[PDB]
Amino acid sequence: AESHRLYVKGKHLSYQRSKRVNNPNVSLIKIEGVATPQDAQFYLGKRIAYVYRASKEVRGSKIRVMWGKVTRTHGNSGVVRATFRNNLPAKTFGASVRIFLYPSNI
Amino acid sequence: DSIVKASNWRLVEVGRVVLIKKGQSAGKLAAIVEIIDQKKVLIDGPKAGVPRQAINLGQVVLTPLTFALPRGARTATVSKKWAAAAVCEKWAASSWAKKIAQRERRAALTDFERFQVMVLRKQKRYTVKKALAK
Amino acid sequence: TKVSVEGVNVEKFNVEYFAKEEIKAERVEDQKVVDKALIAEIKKTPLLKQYLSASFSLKNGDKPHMLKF
Amino acid sequence: VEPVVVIDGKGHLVGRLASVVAKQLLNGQKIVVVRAEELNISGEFFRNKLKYHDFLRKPFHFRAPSRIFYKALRGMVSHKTARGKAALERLKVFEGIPPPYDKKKRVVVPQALRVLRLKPGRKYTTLGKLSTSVGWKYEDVVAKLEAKRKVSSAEYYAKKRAFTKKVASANATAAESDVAKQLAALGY
Amino acid sequence: HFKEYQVIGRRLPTESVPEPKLFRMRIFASNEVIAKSRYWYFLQKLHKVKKASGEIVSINQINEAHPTKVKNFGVWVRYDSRSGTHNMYKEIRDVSRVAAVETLYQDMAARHRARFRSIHILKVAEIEKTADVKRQYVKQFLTKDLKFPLPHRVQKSTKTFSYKRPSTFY
RNA sequence: GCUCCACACAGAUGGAUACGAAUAAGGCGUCCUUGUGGCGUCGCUGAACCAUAGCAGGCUAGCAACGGUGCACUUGGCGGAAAGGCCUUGGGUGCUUGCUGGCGAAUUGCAAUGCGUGGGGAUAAAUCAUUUGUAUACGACUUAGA
RNA sequence: AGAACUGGCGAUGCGGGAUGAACCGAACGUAGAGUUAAGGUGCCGGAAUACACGCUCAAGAACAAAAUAG
RNA sequence: GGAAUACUGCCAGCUGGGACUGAGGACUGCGACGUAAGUCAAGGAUGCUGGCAUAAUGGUUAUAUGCCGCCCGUCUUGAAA
Repeated sequence: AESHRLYVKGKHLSYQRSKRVNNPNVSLIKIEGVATPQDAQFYLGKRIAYVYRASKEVRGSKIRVMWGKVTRTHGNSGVVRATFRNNLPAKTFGASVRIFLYPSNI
Repeated sequence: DSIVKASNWRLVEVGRVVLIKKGQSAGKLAAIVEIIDQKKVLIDGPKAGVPRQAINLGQVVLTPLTFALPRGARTATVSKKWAAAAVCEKWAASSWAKKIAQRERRAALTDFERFQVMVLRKQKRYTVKKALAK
Repeated sequence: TKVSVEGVNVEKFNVEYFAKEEIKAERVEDQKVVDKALIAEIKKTPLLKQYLSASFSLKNGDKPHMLKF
Repeated sequence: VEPVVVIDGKGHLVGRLASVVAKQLLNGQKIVVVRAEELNISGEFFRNKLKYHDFLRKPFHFRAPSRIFYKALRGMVSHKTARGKAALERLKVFEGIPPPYDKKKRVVVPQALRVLRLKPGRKYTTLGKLSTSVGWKYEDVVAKLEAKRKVSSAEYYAKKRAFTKKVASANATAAESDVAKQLAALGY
Repeated sequence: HFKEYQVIGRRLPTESVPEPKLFRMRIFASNEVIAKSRYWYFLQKLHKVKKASGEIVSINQINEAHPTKVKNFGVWVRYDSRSGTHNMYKEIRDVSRVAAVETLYQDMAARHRARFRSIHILKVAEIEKTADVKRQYVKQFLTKDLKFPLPHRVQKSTKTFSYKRPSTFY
């Protein structure tokens, strides 16, 4: 097979925040091909992973992954809030994230 | 001789076939029955079961098809004219309706159906690439 | 898409069967028996063997919330 | 979705195009802008030459249309910050379509076109004219070598059209067959 | 949206004045509460009766008889402006009375910057015969076989990027 | 930089798929009335085209064509705006899922994304010493001697 | 000028208002989920370049005021 | 003449998807299922599975990232100063 992707690509925009106060515990994730809350409803509960290359060796690879979950929709343009065990470093604004299909409901 | 380009605009008129894009009756055909103002026009689509109600021109897109219809025609007369004019037959022949049907079929395609489509596309290409270059 | 699995005897398999306590010979025999019964039904329709041999993967523009699986 | 996006500035509003580009590349999307000289601003020549000298009479000022667009984009991004500085590194602005962007597809933004945004019968200004009036000295060369860009690219398009003619003929001759009907039945 | 409410009252009948005039008027409002409030305000303004000295006999919604027939309605508008008050008459072409009054209110808020508080709908009368309409912009839509185009459509594109360079044709 | 010795390491993972011009008009096919020509056809979005099946994609027996294509060769033109890229005549070697079959997957056990130094051999060049003065508060600048 | 009658603050965080003591909401144990106020939804900034009717080419977002529908 | 539909409200109607929460610690009580034995969603998470001793994980600090933070105490005063 040409493509081995089994996840929907997405972009990390920024944390939920006010004008002067931000909440790093809640991240906002944009899903490719999603522009309405109804479309984003299908992605609720799916595991979201962030993939980045590391400089130092790890327990059997060179890639480190931070896992998360989708919690609720955000805004009207299909934005969805995501939560992770470890919050993103805030340096991934505009980075690419992987939205897996499991757990499935189809 | 004199030259004038087509410039043919789809004019709003009684009996004009119109396809609704927004609202509960989205995707269904209708016919204009009367004109109220520059923005709102009365339509009827009894063939598709849409209720007779006023609709803004921004909520609907005019189709090139047209048929004769008296101004202010009621539901019965509108349905009679729609049946007589064979509006449904004309709509299916238009490439727009064919594209809509193709899009619906593609949306409804199953994964196994998608695999079959891929295999058939490969088979067709095997001959298409051989038809050319010689 | 659903195949007629009625012809496959699945009573032998249980939770304790998969207990992990070089592959056990009994497991290989059961797998062969299941495959022999299932292949006959799988081949009963076109492209089923090829379809199952193809690994599923996503493509650009694919919308899982729209794809009808 | 696209690793790099090339946007044709011609026919777009400076403000809307700048806002959309800022929002898009703030999310990490790489965007390239070409033919900035053809970018348009609402209103007739007066009130467009004005509002530029007003801030000019205050620093360094750039006359090139690309620099003007960058300044418009710069104010819509939180510059002086690492995120803002990093975001501005994903943007490229050039006059005309210098290579290798001339050999790649160029997209447009429907929600920023002058035609779809400006009401009919209203005057509009063009970036090239304003830049020339405020001291730009490269409009002549830009136009001259943009005209050459259309030259032989019309020929490339003609060759592509001829090739697609043969492709369509090959499809048609093979069409109506059993495989063709089977594909058409499944919406393909 | 709006609705038509018929409201009546007889200023709390008392001794020596049985069966009072039973004032009646067709109020337009989005709910029963607003209709009652406007009825009380109109009674206070135009009659020597107050809310504390009245009683709402009944309130029933009135729907247009033919919500499909296209009709023309003449309205005798009376409203308060920056200076005194000025009676106004206007003609609105609409399928139903509710839509006509809503459009009239929008026009008043647009061409006169007047709001629901200062606008009073004295009477709305249907007109059907031609040559009875007076306003030119209403006669504009009464010609036989009227046809006009819709040039320069602005159909919206969901995606931010388009490779088609869309045309405004219709 | 030529050579020896000694050490060392802001986010590809399908394809950025290329005429120009208008938006109160445009393309596509045909033909003659070669022109601001007649006809049919299309938009109402990219929801499109390529390719997409094989252990992170193997081994291997046949059929149908003389095609599609990866890699290294070779011929010709082309791209100066930041060309540095585009094809392309010819042959070489692999795959081909276009079609018909066989061999293996297991146990990871129910998911944990799954690249230059710091020391030597020769040497092209710079600064200082000297001198020069068309330079001069100190830097700097201006000349020449194997 | 002189007062004075009730009230906002005296010692008052927090959200919005480019900032502010006279504005609006709201007054305080440590955190999570959820719903809101004023205030906003082209970017800075989280959110509809939402929908519908008209207005204006120039700004537009108490003082130099008096001269497109009926 | 008759269907409906449009709208308000009711369902001690049914049926899913998403997020946080697992607090108490042998039985005393209010309730349902069932002729009974017994069971239960009835005054607070139960069971299974998966990784682990050159562990799994957690901790200290330098930088960095999105946002916020006028220099400390005293007195003037109704305030900032």
